[PDB]
Amino acid sequence: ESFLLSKVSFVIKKIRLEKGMTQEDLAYKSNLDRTYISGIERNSRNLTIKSLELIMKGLEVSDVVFFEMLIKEILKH
Amino acid sequence: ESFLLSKVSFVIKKIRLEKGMTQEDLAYKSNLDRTYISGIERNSRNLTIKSLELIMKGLEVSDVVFFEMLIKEILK
Amino acid sequence: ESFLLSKVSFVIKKIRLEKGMTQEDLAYKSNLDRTYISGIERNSRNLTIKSLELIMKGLEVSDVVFFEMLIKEILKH
Amino acid sequence: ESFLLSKVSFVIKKIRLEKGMTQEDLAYKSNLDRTYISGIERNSRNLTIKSLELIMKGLEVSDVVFFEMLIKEILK
DNA sequence: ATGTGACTTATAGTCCGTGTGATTATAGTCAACAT
DNA sequence: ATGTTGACTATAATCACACGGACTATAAGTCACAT
Repeated sequence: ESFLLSKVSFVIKKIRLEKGMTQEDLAYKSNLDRTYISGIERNSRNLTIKSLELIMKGLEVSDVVFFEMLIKEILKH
Repeated sequence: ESFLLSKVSFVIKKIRLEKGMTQEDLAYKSNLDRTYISGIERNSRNLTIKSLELIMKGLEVSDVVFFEMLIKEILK
Repeated sequence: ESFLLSKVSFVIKKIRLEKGMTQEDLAYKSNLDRTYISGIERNSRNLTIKSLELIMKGLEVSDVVFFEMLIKEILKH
Repeated sequence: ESFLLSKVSFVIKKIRLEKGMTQEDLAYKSNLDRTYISGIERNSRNLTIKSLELIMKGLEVSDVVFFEMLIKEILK
């Protein structure tokens, strides 16, 4: 569907695994539904900047380093 | 409101201006509503990635250039 | 399958709803997985007395009270 | 160990005796292993409902009578 | 008769994830009128 | 030109649940040898 979305959803998962988190921890720490974290990674889903922020806080990661990894993923072949 | 959401909006407005675009024209170029655009720039909207993407295409700016800028703006 | 199991299964759910609990709450307080609580109610799984005991403690109900409702459900038409 | 588990077992042993059965015979009647039964009666086993059901069949006691008894036993 | 121990094998119970209908909050989109 | 106020309607986001596969702990079932 959307170019950027699958990149965002890819990076959320990448970080989540890097930090040895599971989906449902992240769902807690991000103060969003269990199934939403799944749905974001699983398919992609069209999240909101506010929701993205919540997830970033949950990944225990800064806006900045998130976007830095986002850029790197976009740039790949 | 949100810090990120504010910086996003600021960035959208910044790029629109360094390109000498009007809102009217930013909305024409991305096929969204001008009041919608207005709203974002006065930070009254919490856009989705999809929408953000349409706005980048309307600004004629790559995702990467946008985020490069968004990062810099984020750091005061 | 087993006669007693689906009865035990039924009564666990009945109580759980009577107390306005959700599976999530229950598996919570029973310190079992929410998958297992679902599994039990769903497909009448074959639990252990120890696990049943945990569920009773989770339902905030006593041995006695449970077995009294168990007897009732068995007796029904 | 568990409180319930001990009284299940106690009950199983109680009924086997009130009937005059040996373990050997409770095992035969319920098509289970004798050492299996001995284990339960010394309370070294944590039955599943299914197993309990087989032991009730062997004792020839309905679920209801078993639980009526277990309750009474439970209340000291 | 019953009670051990110790040793496989079935399965109970765990852990992480997928996929889904139904409801609620809210973004997406477009009016009217402002300046 | 841009701002703001309501609106309607799509959909983001929530909530309670089912379902699967893979792995770990342990109950199920059977030996040998006590007594």
